[PDB]
Amino acid sequence: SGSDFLWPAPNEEQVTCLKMYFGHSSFKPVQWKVIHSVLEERRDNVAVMATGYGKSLCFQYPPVYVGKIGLVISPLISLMEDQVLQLKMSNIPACFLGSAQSENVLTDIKLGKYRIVYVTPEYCSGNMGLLQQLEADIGITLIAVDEAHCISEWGHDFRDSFRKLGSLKTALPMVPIVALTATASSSIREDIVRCLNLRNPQITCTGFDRPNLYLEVRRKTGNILQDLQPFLVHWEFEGPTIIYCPSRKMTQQVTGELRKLNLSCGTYHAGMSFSTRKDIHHRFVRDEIQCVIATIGINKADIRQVIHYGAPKDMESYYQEIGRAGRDGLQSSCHVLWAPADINLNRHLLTEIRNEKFRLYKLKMMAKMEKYLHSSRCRRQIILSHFEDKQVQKASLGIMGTEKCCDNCRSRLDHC
Ligand SMILES: Cc1ccc(CC(=O)N2CC[C@H](NC(=O)CCn3c(=O)[nH]c4ccccc43)[C@H](C(=O)N[C@H](CC3CCCCC3)C(=O)N(C)C)C2)c(F)c1
Ligand SMILES: [Zn+2]
Repeated sequence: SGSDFLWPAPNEEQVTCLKMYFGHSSFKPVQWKVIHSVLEERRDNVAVMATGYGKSLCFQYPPVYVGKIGLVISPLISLMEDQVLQLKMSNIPACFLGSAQSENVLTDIKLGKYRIVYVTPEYCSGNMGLLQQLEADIGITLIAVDEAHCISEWGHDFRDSFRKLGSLKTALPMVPIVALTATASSSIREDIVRCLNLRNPQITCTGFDRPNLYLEVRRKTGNILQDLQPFLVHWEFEGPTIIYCPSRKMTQQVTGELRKLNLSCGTYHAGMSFSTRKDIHHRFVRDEIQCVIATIGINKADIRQVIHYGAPKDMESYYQEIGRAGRDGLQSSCHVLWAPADINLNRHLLTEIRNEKFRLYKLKMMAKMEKYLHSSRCRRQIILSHFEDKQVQKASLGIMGTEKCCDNCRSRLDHC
């Protein structure tokens, strides 16, 4: 599935380059997001990959595709040497530039015969003029900064050699920087953005299996209150709850039905003003309202229940929307209530799209969402297979296959 579930769609030359130089058949969603932002928007990136794997493609692919140069700053010397070896095994010219390197290799770099150049932060801070000449003559596709959290003095593994990296954006303001890390700390990420002088960067955070989230899919009965009664205990939810609806009309229907039971809840849609949405968010965090019925950023630490009333839009929005739950690490649940006649499964609503690539993309996303909803397989396995590479999937242990994972694992443990 090279360009199946990705928008903008990777063109056929890009898929060819991927298959031929990296041996992969498709881009993972976050990989394509980073690569496309770098290639088309020249935009800085802060990329958190929780498990640590799956970040090599993000900074190796763009300079190979465009045929220019890519700089990789890292302190992990043995890893950089192994990656140089692996790249040269794939007919990708790459080298680990340092102080003890021949001027033959240096002029080869200046002539643009190396696709990827690995350097230490010390050497990088010691030779900014070389980097500027490389940008002027060849053109630097991106500058990757691995272990970027080391630039934060507030973190555990601060390295002084990262400090001077603050000058990069000063000397090459048009060259995008891709700062990669494995920590999800918001303050660490703010420090990375600040010290690297990044300009409105795209921030991605992926690589989780979220063991504290239980997944389940149920069919609608047609009656809103009958559908939502199992989530209630005068009447109230078991905890702070978000209900995602596909439209504002269904949002209002659900809100009125819940308020028939004197439930403390509030609506959250784009048709309201900024102040009203901020007030609803503040009252949700303060627990004055127990439930938010929304059509989509709701940031709250102790969300115990997410309910999609209706089939979600696609796997990406569903991913982002159930990710809001259980941020405190405590047990939470994510239920989808769906029916084949739901709006987000209506292909007739796509017949008017003019861009044929976009029409195919919408059809593919709709079909994949329906196949997830109808599947008897492990929901978490489906999500991780769609979003993460195999190495990230295998790093997940302790949740998949247990009765706290999803409804299908639970049914396969119970009598069949
Ligand atoms: C089994 C399973 C179920 C669900 C998920 C998804 C998931 O757990 N998250 C939680 C972590 C992260 N969200 C956030 O950073 C927002 C804030 N935030 C939150 O709401 N909870 C958080 C917890 C920790 C840190 C920040 C949090 C995930 C997410 O959408 N990233 C996207 C990247 C993008 C998503 C589409 C495909 C391409 C790439 C992102 O970075 N954007 C800026 C959009 C979703 C999963 F990973 C595994
Ligand atoms: Zn499962």
